[PDB]
Amino acid sequence: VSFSEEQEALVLKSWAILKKDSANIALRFLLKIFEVAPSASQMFSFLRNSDVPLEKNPKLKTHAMSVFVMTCEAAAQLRKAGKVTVRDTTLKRLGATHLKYGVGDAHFEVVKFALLDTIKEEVPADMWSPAMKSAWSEAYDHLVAAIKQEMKPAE
Amino acid sequence: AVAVSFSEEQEALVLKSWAILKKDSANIALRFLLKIFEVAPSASQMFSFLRNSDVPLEKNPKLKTHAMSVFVMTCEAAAQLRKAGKVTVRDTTLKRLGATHLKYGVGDAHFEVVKFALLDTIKEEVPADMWSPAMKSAWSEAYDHLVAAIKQEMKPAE
Ligand code: HEM
Ligand code: HEM
Repeated sequence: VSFSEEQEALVLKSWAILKKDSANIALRFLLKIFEVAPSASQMFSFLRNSDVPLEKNPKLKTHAMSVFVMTCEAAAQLRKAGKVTVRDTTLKRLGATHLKYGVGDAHFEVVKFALLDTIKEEVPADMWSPAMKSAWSEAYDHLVAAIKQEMKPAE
Repeated sequence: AVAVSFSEEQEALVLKSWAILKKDSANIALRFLLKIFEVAPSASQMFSFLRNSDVPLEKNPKLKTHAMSVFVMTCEAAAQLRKAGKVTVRDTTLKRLGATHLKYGVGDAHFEVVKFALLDTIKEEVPADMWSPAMKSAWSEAYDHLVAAIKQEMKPAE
C-alpha cells in the first residue's frame, strides 16, 4: 500500500473543513445514512434531547465523529507505516461491538457512501476530486478490514 | 393486515415513469447497476463470477435480468395494490423469491439500498417537469409492499 503524503493531505484538509462545522454536518451525515438505509439508524436508539422532534441522539453524533476521526487517523497510519496500526486492544473491542450489533459489509459500505457524499457536499467544488475520494476510501477500507479481522475466527 | 392506500393516481405515476425508462433501457439498466455497486459493492458481487467468468459488471446477463425484474415486479405490485388492495404475486413464485434471497444472504440493508438506487434512477431519468415527491412515494410504496411480501416467505410464518 503506497499512500502518499499528497493523499494524506487531501484527507487532513478536507476533514479540517468538516470539523469547523461538525454539528450541522454530522446531522446531514446522519440523515444521509437514514435516507439510504433506515435499518442502520435502528441499531442505535430512537430520539432524545431538550423536547426536540429532530434525529438528535447523543450516541449517534459521537459515533459519527468516531468514524471520521478514526478514518483520518487511518490515513495517517497508511502514510507513515503502509498499514493500519491501531492498538490491538481497540481493534478487539471494535470487532466485538460491530459483530454484536450485526454490522455486515452492506452496513460498512452504506456508511462509506454517506461519508464520501458528505465530504463532496461540504467541501468547495474545486477541492473535490476522484483523488480526494480515493484517499478517503483507501483509509476507510483499510480500517474496516482491520475491524473485520477481529469479527471472525483467527485467520 | 396493513392499511393499503394505493391509488389510481399513484399507479399512473409509476406506469408513465416506467414508460420513460423503456426508451433507453440498456443504458438506464447499466446506470442503475452502477448505482448499486457504488453504494454496496457486496450487493452486486452476489451475482457470481466463475460459471460465465465475465469480469465486467457491464457484461453480466444475471445483473441486467435482475434489474429488469426489480422494476417490472414493482410495476406489477403497483397495479396489484390498486386493483386488489394487496400484492398478488402467485404463491409458488413468492416462496421461490423468499428462498432465493434467504439463500444469498439478502437482508434489510440490501433491500433499502436497491430502493435507494431505484428512486435515484427514477429521479435522474424522468424529466424535471414530470417528477414530483408523489411520483417518488408511489414507487416507494409499491416497492415497500413487494418487499414486505417476499420477506414473509423469508421468516418463520410464526
Ligand atoms: C470505519 C467504520 C466504523 C468505525 C471506526 C466505528 C467505530 C465505532 C466505535 C469507536 C464505537 C464505540 C463502541 C465501542 O467500541 O465500544 C462504535 C459503536 C457502534 N458502531 Fe461503529 N464504527 C464503524 C462502522 C459502523 C457501522 C457501519 C455501523 C452500522 C451501520 C456501526 C454500528 C455501531 C453500533 C450499533 C455501535 C454501538 C453503539 C452503541 O452502543 O450505541 N458502526 N463504532
Ligand atoms: C423488489 C426487490 C427484488 C425483486 C423483485 C427481486 C427479484 C428477483 C428474482 C425474480 C430473482 C430470480 C431467481 C429466482 O428466484 O428464481 C432474484 C434473484 C436474486 N436476487 Fe433479487 N430481487 C429483489 C431484491 C434483491 C436484492 C435487494 C438483492 C441483493 C442486493 C437481490 C439479490 C438477488 C440474488 C443474489 C439473486 C440470485 C441470483 C440469480 O440466481 O440470478 N435481490 N431476485
